[PDB]
Amino acid sequence: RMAEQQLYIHGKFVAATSGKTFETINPATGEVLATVQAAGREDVDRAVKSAQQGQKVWAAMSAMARSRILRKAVDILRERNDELARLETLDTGKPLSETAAVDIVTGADVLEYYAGLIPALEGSQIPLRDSSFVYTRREPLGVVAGIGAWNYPIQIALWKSAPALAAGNAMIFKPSEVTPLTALKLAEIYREAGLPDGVFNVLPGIGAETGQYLTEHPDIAKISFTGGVASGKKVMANSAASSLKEVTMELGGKSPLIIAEDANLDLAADIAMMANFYSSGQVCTNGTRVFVPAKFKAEFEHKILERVGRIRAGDLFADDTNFGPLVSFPHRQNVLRYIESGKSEGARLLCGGDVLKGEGFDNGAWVAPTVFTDCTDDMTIVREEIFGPVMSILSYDDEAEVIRRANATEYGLAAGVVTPDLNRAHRIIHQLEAGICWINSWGESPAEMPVGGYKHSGIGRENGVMTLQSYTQVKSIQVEMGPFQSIF
Amino acid sequence: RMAEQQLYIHGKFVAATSGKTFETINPATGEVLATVQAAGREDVDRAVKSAQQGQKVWAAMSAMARSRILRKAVDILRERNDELARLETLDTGKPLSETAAVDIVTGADVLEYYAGLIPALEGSQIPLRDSSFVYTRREPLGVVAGIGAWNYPIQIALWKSAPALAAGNAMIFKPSEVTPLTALKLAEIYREAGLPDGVFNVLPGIGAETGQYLTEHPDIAKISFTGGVASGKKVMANSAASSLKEVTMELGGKSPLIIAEDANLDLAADIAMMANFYSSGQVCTNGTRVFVPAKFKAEFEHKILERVGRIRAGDLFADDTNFGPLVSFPHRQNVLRYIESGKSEGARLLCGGDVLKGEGFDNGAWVAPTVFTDCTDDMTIVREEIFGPVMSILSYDDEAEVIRRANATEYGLAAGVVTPDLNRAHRIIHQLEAGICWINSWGESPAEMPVGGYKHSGIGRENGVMTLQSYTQVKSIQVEMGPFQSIF
Amino acid sequence: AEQQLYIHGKFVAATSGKTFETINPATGEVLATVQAAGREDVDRAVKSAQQGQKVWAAMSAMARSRILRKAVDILRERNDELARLETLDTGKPLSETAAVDIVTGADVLEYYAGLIPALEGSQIPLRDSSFVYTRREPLGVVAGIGAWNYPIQIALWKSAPALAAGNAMIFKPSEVTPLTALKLAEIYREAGLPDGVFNVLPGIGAETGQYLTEHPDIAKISFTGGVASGKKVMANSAASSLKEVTMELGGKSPLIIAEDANLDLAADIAMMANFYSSGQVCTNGTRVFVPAKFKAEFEHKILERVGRIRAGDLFADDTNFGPLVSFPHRQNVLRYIESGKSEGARLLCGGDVLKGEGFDNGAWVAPTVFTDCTDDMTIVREEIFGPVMSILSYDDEAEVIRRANATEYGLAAGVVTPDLNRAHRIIHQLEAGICWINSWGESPAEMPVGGYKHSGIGRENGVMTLQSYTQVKSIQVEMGPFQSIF
Amino acid sequence: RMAEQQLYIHGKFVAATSGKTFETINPATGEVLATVQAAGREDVDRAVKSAQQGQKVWAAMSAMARSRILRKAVDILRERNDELARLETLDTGKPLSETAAVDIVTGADVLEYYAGLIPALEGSQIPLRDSSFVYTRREPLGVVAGIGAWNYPIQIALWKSAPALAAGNAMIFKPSEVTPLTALKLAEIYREAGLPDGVFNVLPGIGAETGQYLTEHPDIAKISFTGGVASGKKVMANSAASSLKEVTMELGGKSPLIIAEDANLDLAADIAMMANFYSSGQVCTNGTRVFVPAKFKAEFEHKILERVGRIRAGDLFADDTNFGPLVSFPHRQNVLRYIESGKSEGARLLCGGDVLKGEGFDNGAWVAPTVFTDCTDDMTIVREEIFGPVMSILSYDDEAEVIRRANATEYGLAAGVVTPDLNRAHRIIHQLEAGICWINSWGESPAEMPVGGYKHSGIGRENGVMTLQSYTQVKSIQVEMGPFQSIF
Ligand SMILES: NC(=O)c1ccc[n+]([C@@H]2O[C@H](COP(=O)([O-])OP(=O)(O)OC[C@H]3O[C@@H](n4cnc5c(N)ncnc54)[C@H](OP(=O)(O)O)[C@@H]3O)[C@@H](O)[C@H]2O)c1
Ligand SMILES: NC(=O)c1ccc[n+]([C@@H]2O[C@H](COP(=O)([O-])OP(=O)(O)OC[C@H]3O[C@@H](n4cnc5c(N)ncnc54)[C@H](OP(=O)(O)O)[C@@H]3O)[C@@H](O)[C@H]2O)c1
Ligand code: NA
Ligand code: NA
Repeated sequence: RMAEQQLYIHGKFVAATSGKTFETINPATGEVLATVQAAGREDVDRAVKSAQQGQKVWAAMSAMARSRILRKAVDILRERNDELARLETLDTGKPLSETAAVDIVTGADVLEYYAGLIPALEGSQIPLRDSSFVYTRREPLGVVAGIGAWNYPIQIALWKSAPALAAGNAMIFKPSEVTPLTALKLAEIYREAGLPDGVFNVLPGIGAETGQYLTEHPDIAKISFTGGVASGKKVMANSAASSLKEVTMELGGKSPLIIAEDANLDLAADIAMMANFYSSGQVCTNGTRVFVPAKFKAEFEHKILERVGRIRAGDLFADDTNFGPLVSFPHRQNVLRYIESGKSEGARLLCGGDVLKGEGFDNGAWVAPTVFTDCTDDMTIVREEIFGPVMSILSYDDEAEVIRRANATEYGLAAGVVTPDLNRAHRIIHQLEAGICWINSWGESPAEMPVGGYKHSGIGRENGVMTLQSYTQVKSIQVEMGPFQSIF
Repeated sequence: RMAEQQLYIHGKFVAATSGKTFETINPATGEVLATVQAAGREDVDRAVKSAQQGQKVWAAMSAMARSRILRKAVDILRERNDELARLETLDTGKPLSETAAVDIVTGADVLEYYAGLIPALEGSQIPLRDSSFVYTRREPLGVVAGIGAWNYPIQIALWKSAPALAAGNAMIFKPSEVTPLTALKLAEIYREAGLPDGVFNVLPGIGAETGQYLTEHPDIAKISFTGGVASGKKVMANSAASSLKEVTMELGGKSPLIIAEDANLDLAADIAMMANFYSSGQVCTNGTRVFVPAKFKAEFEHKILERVGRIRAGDLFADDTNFGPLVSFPHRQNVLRYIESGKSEGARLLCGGDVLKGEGFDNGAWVAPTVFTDCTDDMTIVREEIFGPVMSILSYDDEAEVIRRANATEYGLAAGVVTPDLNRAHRIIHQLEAGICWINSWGESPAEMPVGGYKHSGIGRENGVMTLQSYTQVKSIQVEMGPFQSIF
Repeated sequence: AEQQLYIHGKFVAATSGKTFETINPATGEVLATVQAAGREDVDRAVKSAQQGQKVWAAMSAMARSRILRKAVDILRERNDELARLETLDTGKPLSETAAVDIVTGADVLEYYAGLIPALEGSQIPLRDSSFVYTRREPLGVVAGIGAWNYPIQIALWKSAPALAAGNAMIFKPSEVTPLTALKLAEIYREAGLPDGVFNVLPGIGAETGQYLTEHPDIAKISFTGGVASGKKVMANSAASSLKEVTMELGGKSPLIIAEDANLDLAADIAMMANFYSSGQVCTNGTRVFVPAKFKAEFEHKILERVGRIRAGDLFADDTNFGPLVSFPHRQNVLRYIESGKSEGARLLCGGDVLKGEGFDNGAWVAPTVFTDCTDDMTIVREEIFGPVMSILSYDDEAEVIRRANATEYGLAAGVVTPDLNRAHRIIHQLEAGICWINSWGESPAEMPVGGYKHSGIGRENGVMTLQSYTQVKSIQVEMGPFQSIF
Repeated sequence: RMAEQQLYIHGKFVAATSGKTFETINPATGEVLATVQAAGREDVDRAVKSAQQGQKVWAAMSAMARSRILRKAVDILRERNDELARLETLDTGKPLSETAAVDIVTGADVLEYYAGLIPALEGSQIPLRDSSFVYTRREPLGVVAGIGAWNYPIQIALWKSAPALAAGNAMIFKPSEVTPLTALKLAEIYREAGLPDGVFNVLPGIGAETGQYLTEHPDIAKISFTGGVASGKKVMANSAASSLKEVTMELGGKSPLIIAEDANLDLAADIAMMANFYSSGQVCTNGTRVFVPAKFKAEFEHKILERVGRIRAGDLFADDTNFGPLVSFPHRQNVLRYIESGKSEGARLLCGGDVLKGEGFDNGAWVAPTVFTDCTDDMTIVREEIFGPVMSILSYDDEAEVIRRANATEYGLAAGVVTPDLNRAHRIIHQLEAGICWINSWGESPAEMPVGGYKHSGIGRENGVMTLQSYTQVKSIQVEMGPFQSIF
């Protein structure tokens, strides 16, 4: 075990006053990684009062002073990339080959990006007439809250905290109870970089208690949430009933990958693989509906199976391991229920469909890489997000058909097309109802690129210049230099 | 008495299938203006299918073709200004001296503004490397819904529909049951201007039925709401619980007007009057907490009393009338309950405080212009929005005190300061927690100026370039021209 | 009667005592005698512009927007009348002038009218006690100098952003094509533009154009024309009074036909890239690079399409090819055609004046195509500004990029290919400001256009050009106590 | 005396091939600081070919890779601040109290600012119709040239090279022959930070030879020039005659300082001192026309005299020295001719008017702090930039007059007003024809704030986001996905 994990409030670790704890499990072994204290209602109020004090100090600094502090945190994150990745691997089950290459690297990339943009955050000036003009300030919201998910814990903490801090706010962050550990490390790193006390506080806890207290607190101006649709609805509802808050939500999806009639099938299979089996399928943007032309289906299926042969499950710290267990045993039970529904509805199982067995697997939350084919639009595994390593392959005949079927979903997060044809690529992409679209690739999410969902996949965006601005609020100021006229 | 008012769906009036109606009255006389049909659940669904069909036509046109149609609607609104003002006066009770100068004029100003901006709505292009780049599209949300309030019915309809339509969306608009008539005229005007059938549908009805159906419909992408906090919470809950929707809300406030120690008291009194008694106090941005230095309070009160004597209640179509009844008898009752709480909590009644009586008043929802003084921060009339003609005068001593008291509220809509001093004006305004700030004036809301609330006074903004962008959704598109690498 | 100057909302006699003649290039007859603005006329126009600019800038943004939109409405109403005049003055067929010249000029005015209210400064917080805000102020009086190939379009593309940004503009049309600019000045006044905000000074470049470039109270010059005159303008502006200068100077733009291109599509693009306005378009794709394996078939497709060109009565619905703008310009184009023959280019079609009844009296040059061209030929290196296409064989993609870029010009370029990677990959490597994929010639009001290298300075159209007609004033408000070290 | 200084081309010092040298003088002693090689026509061509090669390497890197390299150069500049400040003091005569606090600090501030903005440099995307769209790229110009002035040598070098490099260009920089030394140090620092060889080359030389060779070279795409009007005309002419190049110029001015009738005269005097005698009056933005109300003129003069009496001329490396000699003895001769013209034209000499004398001054190019009063608008010292420590005080009666007289100049660089009144401050500033305006202050030039001249004081701007964009050129790209129609 690790030492008991405490709350992080005002630049130090502190015990919760709730009397409550929870355990985070190592999904490779089933053993308790750490006992973690859960923030109660009083702890949340302490954190808000801490955040209000730190935010004022932070906002009073110059823009470049803030930039330098966030840049110092970047420098530390680069220095400690491997240490943090190992902790993320223990907490999440994702292979070290992923966490050491992606999770901290791309989280720190977004922090570095926003650090450089702070001096460029500007309001406007609007002349009305010789005797009057308007100017605007992009002011901090104040205290904002982030609620993270368990698939990319520190990356999510960085993608929410970076624009929030760069915009002059304090953020209170609640990591998922499944994966609370790296967020506490991030808090220490920020303070070491010189972040003022209270500007980034971390409250581990359960969604139903700590998360609810955050969403209900009257002095929190904005909630940013990553997770599933079901929890998103609770968060949105509670934020409205209790105290009005701006809200950002990234909620996953059922993203379609469209393989065109002129696609190279090796390229198409490589993209489909990376869109389904990275992080053991636990990625919001995964292309879990793979639409393949009927004329290519059989050959595509054989290419996918060949690549499934390249998946290497094993020791998560071994260099050649590229597939992990799922994040938790309850999550695995849910994925197995989806797989069983696929079988009972007649989807054709090409590989996988069961847990992994044997030495080194019996005690971990492993699900084999699973591919179904001959899938149809009404199947449960086609309609619902599984968030495991389960690819659904669907045949199609014509371009208008596949666009309709790709869009006939309540989800809207990502989409992609594989085609060498100029007109086909742009023409199809422009008709797809998704916020993140990839042409002849999958998964790259540059700091510069706004990402978020259409329809039930989200509200608002993350990354890009617009997200820095979305963590400010506009104040419009009219200077009236002429004589004021009253009609009374 | 007008003919029975029908729903407006797909470029024509159509009967509701709900079997339900309501009546709108003239609040100055109690006479029934019209029987109005109320949209049922099936009517809403028909309106959404109409909007989906029209939106596709509208979005496929060129940007300048859309601009020209909205400009033609501006032209018609200018020509019919006085006619529409008369109807608005009948429906709302606001004096014709206001409705003919403000309501349609500023609503049409915003439509005119956005009409010219359609061709400037652009995405971005982000170079990643020689072999890859990103571009973004600002795509229409699709079908959006607007929910109006009764204090500025046609202006609210124009401020919501103008950016929504200019961004390429269709809007379904539900006016308040208290004041449904001008929204129906607006629907006819848009069709006359060449707006494609279905792009602006109008569904009169009750909030508890028609409004809820709109917030719950799965194919509406965004709700924009103007009204009170209680109804906003209901709207937010239903919009999230049913189908995730973007949400904008303007919810009123308790805005402070700060008279500085160096202010001219004639200017201060004129601003305070215009900040409290325009539209009979039924304005979201009204400066209903008037902070006056103790050394000036008695003279300030005398100047307010002089100006209150100039308030001219009477025939709403007479040019010199500058004060009307409240919009409804239920609303006047709420204002009267607040007046009674002010008296019972020890506030000093400076003037007013009762219903108006006599010929021309007995049948209308008239309340005398009312001023309380000797107020303290804990009184109900100081803490809560009244939305009638009730000014609360508070004394203060020093600048730090007045800033703290001005900000000690859950609301955040507007604020203002009266001072000739350069440093004092900008220094105080920058510390106030409000989205709309006026220096040496009150009430002007240019089309260019984003307006909306901090804290519990709202979510999002209206007007300005940013609100056009807020009625689009960003699609990010990565073009990968290099070879894609899979780790499988 | 002589056509007069337009100063302060009325036609007024020049004080120069000087005139020139504009010719109808289809007949050689004098279309009109036009007065030429002298140095005193320029000074009068500047004082008029200074007075009108102050009125115009004091109006609200939306008031300015409405006035420019009224001018758009008048241009739409008078489209056909103005097009007939442009045809008389320029020789371009009415099928062109009535479809493009006023239509696209008015498109740009309409665009900027709607963008005026969006012209905003910025606000920068420095610290609690100080902030900066900026204003985008008008330059004041600006000058535009037009060319003869698109006279009223050029007047509108220059005046629209200048006026929308709150400036007055003094506009000098080319002496070859002065008439439509004078009609535009009347239309602006009719729309409610304040007197002096748009003045028109016909004259010669060597006199009126020089006087404008030298005047001390003109804040900016925007110039369209040739490189030779562009240097003269730049030289005179430097000697006299510091001014911002924007320039669009033509080019030798390459059209790259890829190995996977459909040759009917490529030939159609090549035709529109070379023979619209009788080849008198700055952005024309006059170096057509064709894969060697496609060359013979492409040449046949070009020969078929060139043979179908309908030269004739400029007001006839089916005419799609006109004479050149002037007889001196025709002589210059014929010298280039002769250099192509004498330097060993193979003449595929055309190469001479058109002859016979209906052509003998006009400045006609046949649509002309050379092939077997090489990069050292004069017709390949120098802008001809007539209907002269140069077809060049190439073997490899890297080769054609080198050759496309091996020019001092940089105005436009294009590629014909159905391949996603090829289209973007090639375009990103071309050194040109205006790039077309599987098309040619469309110039949306939203799209900034201008040249790399010797093809220009600055841009026209797009939001950025509205801003380029303002100057930034930065204003710091210091609310804290100022510290002096003395 | 230092070693002979070489050219800096392609990441190393290299001998000039011109066979020519020049000397830079220490203006405090008259001694030769160094012999410096002068770049010839062949040396410029070699530097251009070096720059073309390095620029391609630099532009091919990621935006953030470039950001990190420029940030490393910032880090080195901070560490070497005192070393560089001392060299600048020796070369320019400016007190170390200035060079160690302002010159490198604000030069590095601008580099740090642009380093963070590189990832935010974006093109646009414009939808035309379903079958066609436009996108733009902001491409590097290629090789650009900067020509520096002698009053702020390393700051000018940083203010030009920072946006040029951040936009992806290589820059060839020619420092003034009076002050060539710190630009050579900067070149070494860029290489140490990882700037690719050739991206920043430095060519000392004479304006008439090296500068002209740069302005004439056919493969240089843009010239950025700081200096006087006379040389700016030479640069403009030669740049046009040779090869069309974008040219940016900052050319000094005769900037007005307007003291309002309600101004505190101690504040006004302090502002006037800082606007005239910093860097011994050798500042482009100096407020050398000080407009004072007639009723306050005598008292203002008495306040200026006391403050002039506190000026501490002496050892330039002593902490309490705040006034230095002029940059050169030829420049002093020109300033003394202006002073004599003031005397002969009837201006009243309030103080100074001569060189400083005595031990420690006889060998330096010192001019006493000089104030003229009773000045008139036709006087030479009022109309022409002196670039020495010479203040002209002009009386005025009313606001409309002083605005007219402030604007009655061919120059337009800066301006300021001193007033506590809100309306007066904004009203006056909005009417002044200058690009840089200060209210109740003088001299601060934040990296965020675009700076440059109206009228004869310059073309284009420096600093601010816009200057980064001005070092790119726009490429517009239309994608036509529909069938192209030819009319032939
Ligand atoms: N970029 C383009 O779209 C464009 C347009 C036309 C021509 N060109 C090229 O230019 C070549 C020469 O044609 P051109 O000589 O008729 O055109 P040009 O001289 O470049 O005409 C451009 C404009 O500059 C004016 N101008 C001439 N000398 C001037 C001076 N010293 N100061 C100020 N303004 C001056 C001209 O006045 P006047 O015409 O009254 O003398 C005209 O208004 C053509 O063969 C073609 O290659 C390019
Ligand atoms: N705007 C400012 O901040 C500033 C700065 C300094 C001076 N000035 C003004 O300029 C006046 C004259 O001083 P100055 O003559 O020493 O300054 P200057 O000539 O304007 O110096 C500016 C720069 O231009 C270079 N230069 C000169 N002639 C050139 C040419 N033909 N082509 C290219 N580059 C050329 C100079 O090189 P060399 O020095 O090697 O000859 C120097 O690097 C001063 O009295 C003052 O009013 C203004
Ligand atoms: Na865990
Ligand atoms: Na003519």
